[PDB]
Amino acid sequence: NSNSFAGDSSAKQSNSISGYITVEVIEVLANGNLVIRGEKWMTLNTGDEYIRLSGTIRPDDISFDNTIASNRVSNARIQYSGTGVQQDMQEPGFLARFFNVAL
Amino acid sequence: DIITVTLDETTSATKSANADLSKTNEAQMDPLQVGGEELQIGGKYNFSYDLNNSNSFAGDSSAKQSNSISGYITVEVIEVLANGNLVIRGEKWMTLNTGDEYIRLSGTIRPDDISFDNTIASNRVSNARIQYSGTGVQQDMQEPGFLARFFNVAL
Amino acid sequence: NSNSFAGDSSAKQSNSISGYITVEVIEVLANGNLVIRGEKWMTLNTGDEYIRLSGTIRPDDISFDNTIASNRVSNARIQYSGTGVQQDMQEPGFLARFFNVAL
Amino acid sequence: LSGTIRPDDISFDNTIASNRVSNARIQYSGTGVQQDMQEPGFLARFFNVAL
Amino acid sequence: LSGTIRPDDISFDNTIASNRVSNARIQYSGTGVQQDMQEPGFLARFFNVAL
Amino acid sequence: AMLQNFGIQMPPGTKPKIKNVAAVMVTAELPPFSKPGQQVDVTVSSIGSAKSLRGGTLLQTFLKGLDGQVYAVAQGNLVVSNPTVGLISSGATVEREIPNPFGRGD
Amino acid sequence: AMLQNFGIQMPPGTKPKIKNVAAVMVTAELPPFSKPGQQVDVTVSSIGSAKSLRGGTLLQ
Amino acid sequence: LRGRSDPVAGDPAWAPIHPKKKPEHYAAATGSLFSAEHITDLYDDSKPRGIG
Amino acid sequence: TVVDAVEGDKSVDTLRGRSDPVAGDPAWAPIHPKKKPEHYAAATGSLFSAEHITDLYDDSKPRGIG
Repeated sequence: NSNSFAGDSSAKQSNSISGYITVEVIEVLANGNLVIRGEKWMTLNTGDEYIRLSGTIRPDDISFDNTIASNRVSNARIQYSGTGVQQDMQEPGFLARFFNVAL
Repeated sequence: DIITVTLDETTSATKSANADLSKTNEAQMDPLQVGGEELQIGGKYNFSYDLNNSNSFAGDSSAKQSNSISGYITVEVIEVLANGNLVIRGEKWMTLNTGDEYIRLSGTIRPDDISFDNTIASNRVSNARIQYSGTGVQQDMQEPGFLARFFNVAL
Repeated sequence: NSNSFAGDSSAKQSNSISGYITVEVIEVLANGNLVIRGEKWMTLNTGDEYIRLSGTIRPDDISFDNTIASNRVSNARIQYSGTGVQQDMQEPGFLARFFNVAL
Repeated sequence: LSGTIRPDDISFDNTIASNRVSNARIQYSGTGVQQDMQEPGFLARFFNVAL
Repeated sequence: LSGTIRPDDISFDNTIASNRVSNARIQYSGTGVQQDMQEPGFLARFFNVAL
Repeated sequence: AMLQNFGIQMPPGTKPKIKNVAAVMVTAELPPFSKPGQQVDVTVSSIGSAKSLRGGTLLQTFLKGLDGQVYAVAQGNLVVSNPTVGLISSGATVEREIPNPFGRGD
Repeated sequence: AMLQNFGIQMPPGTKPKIKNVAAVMVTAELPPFSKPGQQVDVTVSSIGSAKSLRGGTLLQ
Repeated sequence: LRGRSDPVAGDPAWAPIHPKKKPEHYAAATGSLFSAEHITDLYDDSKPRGIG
Repeated sequence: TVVDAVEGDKSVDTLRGRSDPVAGDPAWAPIHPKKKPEHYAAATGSLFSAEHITDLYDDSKPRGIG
């Protein structure tokens, strides 16, 4: 006789963003926390890119030069993307989406 | 109240087991010859024999599992317990180019474990629920679908 | 004549786990021992893994940083596993189980 | 593990060696299909007890 | 293990050597199908006692 | 630990470098029929390596009975003559009563 | 061990560096018909290497 | 077809127990702020000693 | 019913020839120590109880059930 079995699974995920974004306070909470929100648009040659950030921060986390790290932002929503025909090349479309969801 | 969580998790587990059994026999005797002739028992039986056995077994099993997450997540206190422990909860969404990823953390922490810079390690969070995943067509590529799931659960 | 015999048997087993798990006291015993219990879930990309620990500990074994080794836990129940299609790949199924129990 | 020990053999950190345990019963094993692979079964057991 | 010992031979850590045990009976063995592989059985025993 | 009780928590491994604080053992004798609100003497003796307890002030300490319960709280100013043992004339305030069999029986 | 009985537990291997504490053996003779609540004399003798017990206080 | 039942996150058999709330002292009965269930020792290490 | 909702129902061996152990067997479960009786200090006027006193200098070796 000879019986044998082997089974494995794996997964991996990572991301990173680097840059700057200047926002403004849109609401002050009861404990003094500041709800922040802002957007930033850049058109370099062709195509518009935007950065959008919203969240809540502590005034205690704001450094001396009026700068706060992005990992100190509570309820963070960070969006860095493009727009137009430049962004059309980043998505496969219906044809590949159906094939990817079926197989 | 805003509390920053340092995601630093690393778990690793291995197990192994195996067994062996073996047995052999080898007994051989040439026909006995006494007085120049071959001795006979009964009418047709010699003084000879030949035995040869060989049994063998081997069986093993193994398993292994590990994971790790690294990053930051800032949450807020949603409830204060009777002993002063803080129930925390929060989410964090990032859209980089295409596709949205989220980090979600909930749990209960001690104020004594919050360091001087208002940061607490993720292994200090009781009843921790950490979720780091994607969304959309990006996440569709990470799962096999019905076809492979049926084949994997049948075999 | 020539007779010969040889027979041997062997076995081996080992395991290890490394990580952290934070639990809570669910009961205090008469001598001051603490019955502990807790679970921890992590979804990294796809599939959920859990760690579960229960047992009884001495307050004398709790170190200065409120941490206790896992080998100091009496009646320990440690479970580290997955869930879903990821865990389906780790088991052979009925077909190989019958062959393994028959041979 | 079960057995009988002397309090004199318990070290300062509340730990005692396993060779100091009287009437010791130590069992380290598995369970389930993992343990099924460690035993030969009836077929090889009969062959091993006959030869 | 069974036997008879002198209290004078018990060292400071409550340990005594096995060669100091009078009427010693030391048995170290297995049990079950593992021990079945250690013995030849009737077939080889008869051949070994006849030749 | 006492500083944590007031909202100041030093990072782990920080050496306080304190020179005006000494760890002591506080002992009080509870007279019979002691009622809550009364004051009793306490003897304060140093258990570490402090050279003198003269001029010190005993911080809030809970005095436990033989059953492990707190029956008094001790504070006050030490009066030392042996410079490592001092006395306080009303250091401990009684906070709990101990029952008595005086009124029972014939 | 006494400090653990009060809620202060030093990490293992920590040297207290105590200089005002001495280990002693306490002996008392219980007179006949001794009733609970009575007080008797005790003799306190040092068993370690303390130079003097003068001015000390015997703990429980 | 699996032969196993996967655990669910949030099972009450493994969920934490929130500690019972201590009763109020009612200092007006004794004239003192001392309560045996509410006092905090300044020098204790704060080991786990109760549910939660 | 006899099944608890929180814990749940805790309730080919012929081809195996062995019976696997179950986790939580009462034959191997720990024994919770008996609770000591209250002292009732009102009988003697003292907080001393032979079953409740704690020696300050003992090493606290295991000495009882649990």
